[PDB]
Amino acid sequence: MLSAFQLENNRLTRLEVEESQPLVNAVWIDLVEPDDDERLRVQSELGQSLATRPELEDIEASARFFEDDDGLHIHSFFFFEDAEDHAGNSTVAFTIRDGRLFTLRERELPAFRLYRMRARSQSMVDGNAYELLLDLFETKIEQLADEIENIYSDLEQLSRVIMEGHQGDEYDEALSTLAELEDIGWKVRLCLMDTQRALNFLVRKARLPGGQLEQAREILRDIESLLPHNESLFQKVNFLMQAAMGFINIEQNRIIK
Amino acid sequence: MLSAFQLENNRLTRLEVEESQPLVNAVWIDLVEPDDDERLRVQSELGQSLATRPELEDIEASARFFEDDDGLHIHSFFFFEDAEDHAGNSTVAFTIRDGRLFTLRERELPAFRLYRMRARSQSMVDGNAYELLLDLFETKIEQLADEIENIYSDLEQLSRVIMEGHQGDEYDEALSTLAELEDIGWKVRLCLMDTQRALNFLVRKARLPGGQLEQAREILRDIESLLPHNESLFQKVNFLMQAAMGFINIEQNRIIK
Amino acid sequence: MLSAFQLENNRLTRLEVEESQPLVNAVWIDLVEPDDDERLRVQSELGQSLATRPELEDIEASARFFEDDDGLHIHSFFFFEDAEDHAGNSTVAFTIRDGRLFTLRERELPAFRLYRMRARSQSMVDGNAYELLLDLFETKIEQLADEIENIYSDLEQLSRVIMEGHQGDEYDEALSTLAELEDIGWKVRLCLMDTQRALNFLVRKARLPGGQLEQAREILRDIESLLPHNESLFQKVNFLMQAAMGFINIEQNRIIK
Amino acid sequence: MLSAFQLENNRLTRLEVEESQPLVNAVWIDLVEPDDDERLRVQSELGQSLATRPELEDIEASARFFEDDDGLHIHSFFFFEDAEDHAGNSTVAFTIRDGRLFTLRERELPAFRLYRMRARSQSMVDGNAYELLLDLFETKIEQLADEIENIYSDLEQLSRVIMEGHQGDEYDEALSTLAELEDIGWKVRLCLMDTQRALNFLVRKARLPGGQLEQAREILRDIESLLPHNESLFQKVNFLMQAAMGFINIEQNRIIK
Amino acid sequence: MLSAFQLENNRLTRLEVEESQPLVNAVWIDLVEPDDDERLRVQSELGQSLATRPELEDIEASARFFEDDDGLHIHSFFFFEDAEDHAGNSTVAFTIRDGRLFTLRERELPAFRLYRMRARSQSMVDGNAYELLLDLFETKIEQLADEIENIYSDLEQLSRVIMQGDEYDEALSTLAELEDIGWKVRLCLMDTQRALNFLVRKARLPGGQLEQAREILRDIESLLPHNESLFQKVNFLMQAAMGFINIEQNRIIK
Ligand SMILES: [Mg+2]
Ligand SMILES: [Mg+2]
Ligand SMILES: [Mg+2]
Ligand SMILES: [Mg+2]
Ligand SMILES: [Mg+2]
Ligand SMILES: [Mg+2]
Repeated sequence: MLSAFQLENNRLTRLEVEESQPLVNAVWIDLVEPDDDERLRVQSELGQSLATRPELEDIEASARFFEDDDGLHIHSFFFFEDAEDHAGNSTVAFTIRDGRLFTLRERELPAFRLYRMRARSQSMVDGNAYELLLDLFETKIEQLADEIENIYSDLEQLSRVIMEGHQGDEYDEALSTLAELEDIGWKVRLCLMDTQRALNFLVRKARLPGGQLEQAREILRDIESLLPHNESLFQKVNFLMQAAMGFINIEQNRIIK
Repeated sequence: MLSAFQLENNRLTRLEVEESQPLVNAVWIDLVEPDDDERLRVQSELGQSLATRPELEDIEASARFFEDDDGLHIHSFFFFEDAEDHAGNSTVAFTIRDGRLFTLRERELPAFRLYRMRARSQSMVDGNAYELLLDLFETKIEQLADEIENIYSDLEQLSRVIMEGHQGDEYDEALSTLAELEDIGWKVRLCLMDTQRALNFLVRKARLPGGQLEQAREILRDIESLLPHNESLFQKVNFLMQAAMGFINIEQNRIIK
Repeated sequence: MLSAFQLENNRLTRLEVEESQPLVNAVWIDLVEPDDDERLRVQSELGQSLATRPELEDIEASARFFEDDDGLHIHSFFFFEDAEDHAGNSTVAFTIRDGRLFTLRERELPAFRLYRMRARSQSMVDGNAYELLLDLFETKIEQLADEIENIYSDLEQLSRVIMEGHQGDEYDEALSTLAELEDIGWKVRLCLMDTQRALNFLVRKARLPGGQLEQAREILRDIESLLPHNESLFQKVNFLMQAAMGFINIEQNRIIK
Repeated sequence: MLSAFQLENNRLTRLEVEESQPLVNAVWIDLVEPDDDERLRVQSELGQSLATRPELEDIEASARFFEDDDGLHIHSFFFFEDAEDHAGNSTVAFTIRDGRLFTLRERELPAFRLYRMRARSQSMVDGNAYELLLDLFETKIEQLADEIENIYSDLEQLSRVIMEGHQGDEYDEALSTLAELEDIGWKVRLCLMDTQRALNFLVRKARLPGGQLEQAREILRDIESLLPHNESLFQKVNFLMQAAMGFINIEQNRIIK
Repeated sequence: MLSAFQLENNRLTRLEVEESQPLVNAVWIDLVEPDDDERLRVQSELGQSLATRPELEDIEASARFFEDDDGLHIHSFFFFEDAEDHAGNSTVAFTIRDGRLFTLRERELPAFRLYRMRARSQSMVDGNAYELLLDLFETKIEQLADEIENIYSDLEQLSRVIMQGDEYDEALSTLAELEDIGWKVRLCLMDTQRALNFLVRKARLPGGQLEQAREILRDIESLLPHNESLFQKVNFLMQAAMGFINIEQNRIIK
């Protein structure tokens, strides 16, 4: 799946690619699960080699944040929910070269789907690959903050089930919920920590235009403010786990009598 | 619910608003669950758009602490107890523009009720929106310190109940109490951490008059001194939880014999 | 209970007060649970208002370490054991004004009782309110170190009971002891952390004579050296708790067979 | 087992040693479980004493990272899996002297086997003992990152077994798996922490050619980026352990009824 | 028990003290559980008052690392095993005054026995009280590292045991014994670290000694993390075992 976009008065406009062949006009090429036809197309029409599937699995800093003849690379985790409502992080490879952004990903993602909806009716400022990459990160952070906001309200409800329920039915269900919330928080944190590394890397490496620099700093400031929330949930979740076991042991004593 | 206040020799005096229409004389406009009539009134009489309900839910730094054409914004958690004695944090949107403070909130709050009682018979110093915002924060911290002081004495009593035990139904009751105290501490900490971000933001952003700057620093110094107390209570609470489970297991062994 | 002391060749000498009325000659006035007669006496004979009972309950920094027209104030936790051998921390309000020290406290305290015994036959160096305040702190630290030393030996003995006992009688008793030791350590730590704040405050605030400054630094160095011991005991205590539960579960399995 | 290598246009080429005796041409001598014949050979043909078996067991810094008349020594843990699929760390003694690298090890190791396979068809840059040592470390890190990547996917699967399963068969198996994953992470961390010390030592000690210095820094940057992942897995593992016990206690209550 | 040593070409040689009375020639006086005769002897023959029994119990920095008219004092924990193989830390009072080292201790200790064995047949470098004190510390650290090395291999074996029986009472006991050793090893390290930081700032240590002290500090910095790593493992194993016991209990009930 190849989509391509070009700039028209600081507005991202979707190029037609199946028909209008010239990719050279694009500022952003976005690949989703691309076949070897789409990869070869990008290879010949632009200069661009793209990361292979197994190289997006690598977690080492030097494998994720680096510069080479193929440009500036940032591999970042993006958060999503699979078909059965289970959280995950999918790695996305960002590459910037000759003022163009390339995004390569294994799947559809809510930050991208959201950015693209908005991009249809919203001007960029400086209008360049770096602003665009940071815009995708801004959107990612906005969505992680929503996730956290939801863990809070779910944990609030679940806290009351744990104080007020005693049946076994309500309690199997409670530990499962707790475990699902821990997992989301955990994945959210991986997502934040990685974005944070990525942004620190760019601040030191790219000659980011000054408008971009402030933007990146704003994003770093948001991450600094969400991480503590993450840690706060893990304390609550662990405490609730402990309390439940307490209630189960008390119940068991009742039963034995 | 719209209340408005004005200054008379550095004393906050309540304006009559249902009758005396001129709001322009007010230094502080305080809205509680305002209908669209009250919002429109503020909009036309002063320049002021106010945050919507869903924007007070956003927890990201950039959504809470920011400057724009509508002024300087600080969204801060305030602590309260709902009808059934369950702790919570309610977000309050502070806005300062043209030397006036606007507070927008979802509910009545004890810090506000307390500040207002005192404001009746107590002079301000410099007499301005920034002092006023910091006064509300001073008051908030004073109350969070009281909360913590109370968790201490409650935990002290509950500690003794747990050493006797010697179980039914003194022990169901003991874990419930523990769990209520953990939750208050937890919510107190969120409240402190957020006030701390807000105050760090203001120290860097507003041209705070020097009298205000010291005031802000004093409040930050207090938060620095309360956070450790918070962390201390979690250690105790977690240990007590562990001990109780110990006593329950010992009891269970007795029963089985 | 009002006692007063005066200096005679750098020696603190108890000046009889029921008879010899002139309090002006005293360097140190020490009140324990003073009635309104003793408070009024200090108020009229010296310039001195004294903190009320509820103000000694406040735990925020600005309520404990501050300067005002009534002088320099330090409120510090002191460690003690109540009638039923339960550890506690009692707040003592220190005030220095016009070269005189005022101590106000709710109860007898072992540091004070000890300092006073020694003061009968021991010269001070510079002979002033600040030295005197730091001497009381030195004594406090000496006693907290003794507490910790004792938690170690008690925990050593209890460690052996936990490996070698199996009866239920010996194990109720073991968890209780553990819980008692955790509580002492916990209260010791609060006592240290607070003294540490107090001393940091003085180092920056009072024009401490240079002999006093070194003294304060020595005390801070001691606290830096006791805090780690405190943290070490919590690890042990927690581990022992876990082991005991292990033994109880093993025992329970034996019983069921 | 003695292997030796020499440089030919920055390409490591395996010398024949059973036949072609001259070892003086080698840049790298690699010993695996060497007999006293192979040790004596290295001793006489080059100047080189080699660490004894018990000296590779010493874990203090001064025993692992040091310079002496026999050259520059680095003893580093390398990760492996024994015959029964149990993780372990084997110490390898690196020595550099007169532009030659000596590696002494107790066993075959996957980093070495991998480096050697690649070395057959891949040019070095500067072509020296220090580059070579850092290449082996680069390889080691690449493999530790693979390990961590695998703990993640295994923990992902195991997380779902723990939420969905009730049978005892699936749960014995689940704790065992958890315990195996904890042990790998644990050993991976020891391996990283030690490599980190080693590289910090070299950065301060060897006159590393500038191309090597950047290489070492790149490796340090990767370790800084993997350690947090390690800590993240322990939190998950510990939580899952707790949850499982919860489910077992719930099951036990069912059984008793 | 009074032993005394003197220097002969940078070699520590044991003086005869029951017979050859002159103590003034000694560089190192080592007392173990000394009676008031041996204390008075040191008091009169040299200038030296020695710490009392209860003052070696004090754990406050100011009670352990300090300078006064009786010289430079360092009280440090040393690791040992009592008669029933139970780990402990015994405080040793080091005092340096007029180029002489005094050690006062409650008991025999393996670092001291080891140092003395070696001191027979091994030259010192600069040959002074400060080198001698640091040599005793070097030896102490060498032994703590051995302890940790052993907790590792024991924990490795015990890990496998933990993956019906009488084997499980035994396993928790072993775990608890290993936790205790690690714990005591840490106390020993943390204290030595405080002592060495104190000396670096306080004594006019000759430059050869300064590097020596820094080497020792570097070793401690490298052992402490190992200590913390073992507690994580030990705590986890404890948790796992309880898991297995609960699973077993469920089997039984069925
Ligand atoms: Mg890889
Ligand atoms: Mg949102
Ligand atoms: Mg636990
Ligand atoms: Mg208060
Ligand atoms: Mg050794
Ligand atoms: Mg003492």
